[PDB]
Amino acid sequence: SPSQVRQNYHQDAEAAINRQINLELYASYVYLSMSCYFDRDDVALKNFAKYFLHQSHEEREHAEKLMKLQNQRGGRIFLQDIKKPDRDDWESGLNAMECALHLEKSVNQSLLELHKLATDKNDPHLCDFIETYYLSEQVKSIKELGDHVTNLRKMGAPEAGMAEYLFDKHTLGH
Amino acid sequence: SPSQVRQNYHQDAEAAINRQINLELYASYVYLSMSCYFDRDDVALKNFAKYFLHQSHEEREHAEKLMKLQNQRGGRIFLQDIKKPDRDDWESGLNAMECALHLEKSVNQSLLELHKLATDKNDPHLCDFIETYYLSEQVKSIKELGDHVTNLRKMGAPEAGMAEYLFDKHTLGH
Amino acid sequence: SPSQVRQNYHQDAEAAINRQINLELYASYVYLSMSCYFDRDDVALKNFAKYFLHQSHEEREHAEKLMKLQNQRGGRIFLQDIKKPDRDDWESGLNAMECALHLEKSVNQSLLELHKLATDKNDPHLCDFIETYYLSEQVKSIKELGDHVTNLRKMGAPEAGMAEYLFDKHTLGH
Amino acid sequence: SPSQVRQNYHQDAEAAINRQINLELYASYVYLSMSCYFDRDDVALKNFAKYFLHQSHEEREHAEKLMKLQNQRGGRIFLQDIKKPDRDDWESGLNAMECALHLEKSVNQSLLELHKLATDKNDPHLCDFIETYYLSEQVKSIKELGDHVTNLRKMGAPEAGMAEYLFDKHTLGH
Amino acid sequence: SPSQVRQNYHQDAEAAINRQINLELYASYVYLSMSCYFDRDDVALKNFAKYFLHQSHEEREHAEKLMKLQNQRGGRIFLQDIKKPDRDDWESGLNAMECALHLEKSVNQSLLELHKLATDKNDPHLCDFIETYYLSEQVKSIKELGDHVTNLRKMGAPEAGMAEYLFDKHTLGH
Amino acid sequence: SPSQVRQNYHQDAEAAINRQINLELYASYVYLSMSCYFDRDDVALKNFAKYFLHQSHEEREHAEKLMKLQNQRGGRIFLQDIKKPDRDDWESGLNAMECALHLEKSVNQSLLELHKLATDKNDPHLCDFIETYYLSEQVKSIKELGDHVTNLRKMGAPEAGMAEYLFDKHTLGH
Ligand SMILES: [Fe+3]
Ligand SMILES: [Fe+3]
Ligand SMILES: [Fe+3]
Ligand SMILES: [K+]
Ligand SMILES: [K+]
Ligand SMILES: [K+]
Ligand SMILES: [K+]
Ligand SMILES: [K+]
Ligand SMILES: [K+]
Ligand SMILES: [Mg+2]
Ligand SMILES: [Mg+2]
Ligand SMILES: [Mg+2]
Ligand SMILES: [Mg+2]
Ligand SMILES: [Mg+2]
Ligand SMILES: [Mg+2]
Ligand SMILES: [Mg+2]
Ligand SMILES: [Mg+2]
Ligand SMILES: [Mg+2]
Repeated sequence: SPSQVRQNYHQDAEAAINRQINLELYASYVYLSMSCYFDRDDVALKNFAKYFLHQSHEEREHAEKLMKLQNQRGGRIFLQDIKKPDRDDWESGLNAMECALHLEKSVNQSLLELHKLATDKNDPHLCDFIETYYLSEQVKSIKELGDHVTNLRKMGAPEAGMAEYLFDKHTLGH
Repeated sequence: SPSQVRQNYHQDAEAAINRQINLELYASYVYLSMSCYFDRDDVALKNFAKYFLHQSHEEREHAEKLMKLQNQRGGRIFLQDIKKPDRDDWESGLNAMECALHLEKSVNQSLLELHKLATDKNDPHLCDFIETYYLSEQVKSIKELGDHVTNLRKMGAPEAGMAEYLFDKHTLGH
Repeated sequence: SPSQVRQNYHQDAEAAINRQINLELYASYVYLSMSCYFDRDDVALKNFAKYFLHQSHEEREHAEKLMKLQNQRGGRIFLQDIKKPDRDDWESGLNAMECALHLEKSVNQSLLELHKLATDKNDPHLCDFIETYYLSEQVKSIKELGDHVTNLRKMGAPEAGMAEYLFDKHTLGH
Repeated sequence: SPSQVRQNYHQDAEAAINRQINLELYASYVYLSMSCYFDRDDVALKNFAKYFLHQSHEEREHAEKLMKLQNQRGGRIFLQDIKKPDRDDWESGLNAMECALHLEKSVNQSLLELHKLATDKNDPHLCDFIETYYLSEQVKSIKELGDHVTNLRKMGAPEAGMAEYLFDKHTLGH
Repeated sequence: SPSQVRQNYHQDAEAAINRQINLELYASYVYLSMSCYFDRDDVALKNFAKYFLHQSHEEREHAEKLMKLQNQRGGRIFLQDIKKPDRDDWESGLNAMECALHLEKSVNQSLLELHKLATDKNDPHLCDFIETYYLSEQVKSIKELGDHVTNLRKMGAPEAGMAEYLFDKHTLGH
Repeated sequence: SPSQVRQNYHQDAEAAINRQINLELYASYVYLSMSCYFDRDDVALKNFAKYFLHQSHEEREHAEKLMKLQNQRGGRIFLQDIKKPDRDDWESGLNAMECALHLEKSVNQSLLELHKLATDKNDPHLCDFIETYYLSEQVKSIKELGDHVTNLRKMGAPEAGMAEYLFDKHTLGH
């Protein structure tokens, strides 16, 4: 008994969209963990915390947009557990940026697999949705994170004590 | 003797674009018929008539955009008869919404076949045009019509006399 | 079983109004064909295309006003096929203007026959509607088209290459 | 090795705050599931979906405020899995409101246990935080949900088809 | 040793992007040559010169956007010589427009080959970038140039002395 | 067959102006290469990239002003290949600034030779043009680049990791 709006929407695509929803929610949760780490009194990097809180909210928005797509196409959303992040302690601004880069590249790889599936199922609307709202955003975010990692490494983080402080002020405070 | 601007524009794509122009014009004409049905003194649902008149004008705009694409790519527009709609009497707001949903899904299926043809002919500009201006609009319209059908059915239309009146006021009057 | 609003509205007038609706829709379609002809890369007269697109939209508005009259008087709208225009290629700005003049005079003749019928059936409201909204507009349009034809002919169109270019800039660009 | 800011902050309170963070995140996730249910084409109650999306965002904000408290007091945030909601299909607006009322009363009971623990540990700052930011908000939300449930039941939901439609327009659309 | 941001970016695509950068820079240089030709005291067509200077700056912007893409994806930009244009003397406004049309169609063919390569390498981000920022712009520019060529030819350029003067005033001066 | 506007404009000066046009275009291309180097994810100095992009655009403007002079005096512009820059990798902000200083001093030496030629040919208009639009600008740019080199060296660039980061923020970010 398919939805009255469903058209050219393969069941495999519906399942993959549900998986991507869970992945975006997990990414939001990871970014939230990082943000709270930098709010610690013994870390105390306010702009790192703000940066990762903003990333967390953006990932949640991505998840919600995918749910809207799922309903728009007549798919049915099936939520799963949002697993806790791998770490409680992210150990430095540089390490958190590197972990964020790894996470964003994993999310991008998932979106590329999703696009490959949509191409295989001849779903141009789903392909276009992924390209328009996800792929370019992912490439921009990956480039920005790589830039941050490069600058933190060059400045001497985490060993150079002033590196993360000044990067927090100059790059993330503006 | 091809057009001086023609490049990577297959004759099959040109023909399919002409067919799609006729289909959009036909859809506009169907929506016009519906709008006039709800303007009848014995139907008298002003916001249904306004909704379908707006849909008719939008379909005409879609047709004109396709003609602009045809000229932009060096194709030649060949117009055909615009067939009269299948019905003169659309019998209820719920029935007209259901017929509109059927029509929009048929138009979407035609656009998906058109996109498949453009992909087969390796015409990325035509593919991108269809995705950007037609596919997402079609999915949005299909979802909106499905929502209207669901609400009208739940409210008890057409048997429940106040259903279409109140839906006209609350959903289509805002 | 006549409409509850029907009064002094002869069946012959209702049928003639339906025929006039089809004629106005056909005129709109002819003007659309002309507009698209002047959008061709090998014709490329933007203001001719704009002029005829505006005429097409005006004719559609005339058709819709007639449908509103049909419902207002308790008549029932019966749509027919909108026949494709006689030509795909309109061959020049002067030729398109001459064809438009011929079309507008045919539409005017139909409206005059309609007014004669309304007078014969003693339908003063229908007579007044035709006079107020259609007859003066038709005479103005016929005079404007005749003026355009005269100017294009005097300038040397279509043989004089700059004639249609300069007429497009000066008369239709302002 | 306690935090340099830690003062009068019992380990039991820290653990209970972590549990409350997980509960608020779970509540946000439940509300998100409800919001997406009402976005379905076969449910199509836009203002119910908006109401529950707003509730989801508010619960996330509550979770984040608790994390800020945890860091402010020198506690350490330990995140856990966010369990998926008990249902995918919430079956009606009335049922979703009743489930939301049950959820909010469970969250309130958890906050009351948390306040009892803070009183037992003589932590007036934590007590005041719970009272100021959580208890009154919970009582207001519980009262609002009870009001919605009462009105939906009186209107005849879900059996009365127009009940949830009109409640969506009048109570949740303003 | 790939870039830390590189993902799903084939070496062939990187090389093709470098080639496209050189092609856009070359196109900018050709347009600059044309602009300077129309600034000559013995040609003296100011709006032709302005048109081609604007085209030159636009092509440079296209090149810079491609370089930004190359860095964003982790590719490495390798610049090559920018070859001088084929002509110093462009001989007339009509001839320059025809040469510009030929150049733009060659650039479009290169972008279509680039899109084919990206499709073959399953690089949806690169495909979408080409479609979004290059393909539609190319089709629009080709259509505009074809229109200019048609109008100049019809007006009698270059033999008709007033043709290019009046086209410079009316089409390129507005 | 000299130009109708040509007066007191030696052929040697015309040739030297053509050479200077090529040199300015080459300088613009070198600055573009530098700008793109600092946009790399593994360099990631945004304000260095902005500084050199601005320099590239300024050099292009200088080239265009020279072409305007060439036409104004009745000379004929003859474009040549724009050679690729000597390096793809500029290795550091300090090294790029030093290379830019070397380039600007070479351009200044060329302009001084050009002024010497114009003085020898008794061309006061060309002399005044070089003095007014080129010589003072060159001295200002050379002084600014020398200042940047001095500051980067004193700060410890490139060995001191924070040197180029902070110089990018403080000197080039304001
Ligand atoms: Fe500083
Ligand atoms: Fe009501
Ligand atoms: Fe004129
Ligand atoms: K730590
Ligand atoms: K009926
Ligand atoms: K023709
Ligand atoms: K249900
Ligand atoms: K010449
Ligand atoms: K390097
Ligand atoms: Mg995301
Ligand atoms: Mg696309
Ligand atoms: Mg349409
Ligand atoms: Mg008319
Ligand atoms: Mg709460
Ligand atoms: Mg108190
Ligand atoms: Mg270009
Ligand atoms: Mg210079
Ligand atoms: Mg002087």
